[PDB]
Amino acid sequence: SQSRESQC
Amino acid sequence: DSYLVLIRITPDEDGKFGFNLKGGVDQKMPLVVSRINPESPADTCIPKLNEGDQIVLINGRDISEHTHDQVVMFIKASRESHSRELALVIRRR
Ligand SMILES: [Br-]
Repeated sequence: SQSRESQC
Repeated sequence: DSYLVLIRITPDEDGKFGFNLKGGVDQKMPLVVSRINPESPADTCIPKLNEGDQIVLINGRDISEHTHDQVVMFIKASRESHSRELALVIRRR
């Protein structure tokens, strides 16, 4: 996927 | 115009800074803050991080040509540090 969202 | 803000964040007890990121050179979308978790370290430092902030530098590193997964690792790496502090230079509209 080119719409990744990651929690930091 | 747009402007740059330097933001310094120390992670919480779980090692989390309290923000989400989207983008990266593999995502064909600039690296950008997509969430600020209310009352997290990223929300309570001064100056604070804002949703929509464009990430320019991570601990001095220009990340314009790095992948999503790379920059997540760079952020996690700042916890294993001198001051445990993450320094984000961001661009704000
Ligand atoms: Br502020």
